[PDB]
Amino acid sequence: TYEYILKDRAELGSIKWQFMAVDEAHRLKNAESSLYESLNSFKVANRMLITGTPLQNNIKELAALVNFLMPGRF
DNA sequence: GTCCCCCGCGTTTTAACCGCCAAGGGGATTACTCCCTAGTCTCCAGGCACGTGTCAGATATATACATCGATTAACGATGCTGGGCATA
Repeated sequence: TYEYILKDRAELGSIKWQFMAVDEAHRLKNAESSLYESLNSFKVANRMLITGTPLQNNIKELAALVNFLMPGRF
């Protein structure tokens, strides 16, 4: 659950992970999120978001999604 | 010396907090002009100090009137008392 991520950010951060799944990943809408840089610490190799979030409402999220999957790329 | 209103403690119930994102009111900046102020001059009449003045109150004050308080001179009636007059 999304609660539990943040309540125990630390223990998962240490153990290695290389594959990520998330449900209804329109959460990462703003680039100022708490789970937005919470997820970045979890040593990871590949990610996988899966939601139908429309990506023209704001250009922020369109960019946020691109920045989050690939840190660096417009 | 008595009684019952707080503390400690287990469990049940609400809402504080954190995270996230949105949206617009209102505060912050800037530019221009124009009213309102300090600064400066002259003047006096406003203001300060004081002598002069008749009117509120307050205090007797000479003069007069009314009412007794008390005293003294005067008047009505004696009471033994003293100084003499008719009878045992």
